[PDB]
Amino acid sequence: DLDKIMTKMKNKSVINIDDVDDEELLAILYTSKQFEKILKNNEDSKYLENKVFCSVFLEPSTRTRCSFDAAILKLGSKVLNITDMNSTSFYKGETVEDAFKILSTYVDGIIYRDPSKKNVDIAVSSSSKPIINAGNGTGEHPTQSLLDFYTIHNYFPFILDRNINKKLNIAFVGDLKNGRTVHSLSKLLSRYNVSFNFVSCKSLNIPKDIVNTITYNLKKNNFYSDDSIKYFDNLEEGLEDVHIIYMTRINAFILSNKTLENTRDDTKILHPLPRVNEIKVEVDSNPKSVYFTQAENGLYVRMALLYLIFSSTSHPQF
Amino acid sequence: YKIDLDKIMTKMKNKSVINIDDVDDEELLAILYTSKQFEKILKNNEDSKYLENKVFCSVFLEPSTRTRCSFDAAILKLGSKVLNITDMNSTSFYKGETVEDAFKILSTYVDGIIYRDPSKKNVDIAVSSSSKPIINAGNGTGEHPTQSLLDFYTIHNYFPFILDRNINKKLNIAFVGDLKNGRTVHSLSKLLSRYNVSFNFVSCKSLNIPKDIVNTITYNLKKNNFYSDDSIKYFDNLEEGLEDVHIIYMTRINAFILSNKTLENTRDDTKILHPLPRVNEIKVEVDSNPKSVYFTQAENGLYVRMALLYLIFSSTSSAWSHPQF
Amino acid sequence: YKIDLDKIMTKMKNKSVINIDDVDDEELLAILYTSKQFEKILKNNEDSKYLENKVFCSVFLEPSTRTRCSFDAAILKLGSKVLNITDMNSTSFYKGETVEDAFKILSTYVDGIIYRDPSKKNVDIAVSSSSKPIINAGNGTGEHPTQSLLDFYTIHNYFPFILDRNINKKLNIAFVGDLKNGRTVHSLSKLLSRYNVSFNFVSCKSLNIPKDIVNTITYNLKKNNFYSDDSIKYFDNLEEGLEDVHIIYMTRINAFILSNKTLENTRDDTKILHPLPRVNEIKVEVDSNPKSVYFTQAENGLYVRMALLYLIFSSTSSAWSHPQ
Repeated sequence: DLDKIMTKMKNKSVINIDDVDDEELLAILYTSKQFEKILKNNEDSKYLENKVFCSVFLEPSTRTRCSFDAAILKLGSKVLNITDMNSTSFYKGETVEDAFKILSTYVDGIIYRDPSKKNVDIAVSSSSKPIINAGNGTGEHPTQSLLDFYTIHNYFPFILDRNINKKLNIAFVGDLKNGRTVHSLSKLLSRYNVSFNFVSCKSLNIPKDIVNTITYNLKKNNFYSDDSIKYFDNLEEGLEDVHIIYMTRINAFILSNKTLENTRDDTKILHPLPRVNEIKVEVDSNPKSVYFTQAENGLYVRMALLYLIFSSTSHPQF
Repeated sequence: YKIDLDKIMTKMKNKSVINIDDVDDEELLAILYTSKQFEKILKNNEDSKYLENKVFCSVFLEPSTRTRCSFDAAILKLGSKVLNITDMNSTSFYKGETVEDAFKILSTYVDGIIYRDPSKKNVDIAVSSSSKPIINAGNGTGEHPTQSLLDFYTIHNYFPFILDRNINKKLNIAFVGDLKNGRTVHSLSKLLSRYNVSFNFVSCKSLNIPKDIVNTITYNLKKNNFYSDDSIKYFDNLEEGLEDVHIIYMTRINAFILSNKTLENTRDDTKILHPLPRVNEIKVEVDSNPKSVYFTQAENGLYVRMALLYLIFSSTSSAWSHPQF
Repeated sequence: YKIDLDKIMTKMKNKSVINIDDVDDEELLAILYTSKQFEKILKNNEDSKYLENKVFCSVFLEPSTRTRCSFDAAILKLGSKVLNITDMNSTSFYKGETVEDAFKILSTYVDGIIYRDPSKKNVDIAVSSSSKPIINAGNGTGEHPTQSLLDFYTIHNYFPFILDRNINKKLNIAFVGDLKNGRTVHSLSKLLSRYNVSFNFVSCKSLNIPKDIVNTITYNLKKNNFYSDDSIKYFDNLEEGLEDVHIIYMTRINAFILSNKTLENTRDDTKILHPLPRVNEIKVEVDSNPKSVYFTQAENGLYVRMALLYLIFSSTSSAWSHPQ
């Protein structure tokens, strides 16, 4: 019931993946799929006109910012940008709370990216208007996990089912300590019937509190066992029986066509981007690679999220 | 409300607005009326699109994010479009090119230009060269007309009688802080002194109101028969300067820190304004005090700027197409 | 006017435009015809919204405010929308990322891309990686096709006969100043030489027109039987170089300063162009002279850019939807 879920999400701020529940997630997924079909069929995408947004980016993060802008513009709304400023140049001497108390009166909603975790929370408290977090220093990046989850769900729809007999097996590879995109998505995936392969060198292992959160979430739905979380030193073992391979930003963990020969046929490769050397260019020709479709999906998911949160009204329907 | 919005619009059509003196009595009434409409329309979540199909250029040659965001929002809420030139200082833009060339050209691409530049010289050269209207969004000589318009609009919301020029209804305003450098005070004083208004200048001796501003105020009060010896008063401290004042206006920059304690012996109806940002001048405790209106003041800039753009740049006025609640 | 705007549009649909050589005879007539419609529409304060619902990315990896503003204005006047990546140099954008990844991705969010980058390499890599059309707004090798298009459009307003390829109606143009580094001259020469044109290159010895440009002009003039020994002429000074020229084109940078005195012995009909900005290559007194058109030239960029975007990105047709 897309009406009901909208009434609940209307004017919601979205800071953290935990701010999205089961229903909200289904809504976001459903809506994202509609925007996807609409856009790929070159149909009218203007489901959210007459809104004016402010996009505040206090660190260089061009892709996420371009992607939200595009999402706003394709919806038919408008955006004012604060860009290419760091956290002190904006807030010349002014309090965060003043800056957002005021700014919030000029626009319908605010997209905020700031390395300071503190500032986003203060923003949420001061702002009379909804805020979407586009990334902060504690590694909260909800739209990134939403688009990651969306991508996985396109290939492995059964992840929604919470069916004891349909388990998804994911390998997370690389810098698991600093890869906050892993932490976020893990948190979301562990709400479902999922098994985790953490492939990493010892100093870049998944943090304990993330393992606890996963264990907690898997226990809550009766999907935790001794085989739920597994830890690997190398690719050949870690990649074994995994539906999804997720590579992190940063060696020993370089993805090639050779290292992919002993994966499942159905396995799909994701990477939040940009890649450097983590994935060899040869792999872009391999139909297992979906990281460019993954990046593309961020548009549909962000359109979806803005639509559900800010419509004051008609829903997208193919 | 009182007046012929069509006629005033024919007069304002394609007006540049550089200085508060560019706005007359009628124009002001128009701006006030229209600002009010945009306020109600926006607060009732109604369609704000009274000025579509316009393309603007916004040229900001100093960091002034709040004013720049507020004009952008105003343009976008009106349903028009904007190109930005931003985060550049005066020499990087005008790499070697003359100001007159830059604007002669820029002016052929767009319907109107919003210009902020520390150089007072440049804004004037812009006005001469541009084939298109220019709204000054602030320059070095302290001309900032939309700031005084929004200030006045705010005051008028609490004290509508200021418009009357009634010998018995006098508004008493205290301007507090750096009166020398506070160009927002100079501008707004110039506007206020067109009406029945009395001025308390609260300052330390080296940051006093300048003489030529006192002369302008005196000149404007005399012209409407509202000047007396009690019209302008000068204070050393808050307790005296705040005494019987409808409005307290705090300046950007100590001894003049506003607190709940210092506000106990003001009038009940007094309203507090500050152009912003504050740094210390007002204690955060004051935000809870219903006398504080500095956040509503900042908010009002949207409605006033929407108003000003609407009146200046509408090409397809008829009496029925105007905003009306 | 003369030609099938529908057909030319089907051909130009989703065309990238990197170089003046990417525009052919028909494409050119189309652009000229459409540019003229946008000119009349805009000057009569009519509805200019011939291309709504598009979203563009404008990527400018060097300061070039006037071109960038002119494209933005063109997009916005058309009724479309634009996201800007601006005031960044080539390495800050592409933090470490490959050009091909950046454009592969970016290209999935928007309908088209306007790209300015001092690196010639990057614009080509962009074109290969992008799933979407790209208009080059200027690069290091001096490819700037919308600048030549607007230059040519300006010339054609005063001297329409350049389109004709008529053996008896030859246009005589003087190019003046830094011919070595003035890439705008190189591009425009290349275009002009497709027609019945004669060239006066006015320059000091170290800033002469490059040989490979002279060869291209020669080659193009020969192909249409317009090459003779009088086709390309080289001058030391203004008085000789300005003699019987319909167009004077001044370049950015002395001995070659344009004044009302130096303009006395030109033709009555001669028109003065400059890509801009000037910095006293042209005395301000000349702005009052009706021979000066460099401000109209700059103005024309809006109409030409609106024209180019319209022809490339409108999907699709239609007989009744065209500007007229």
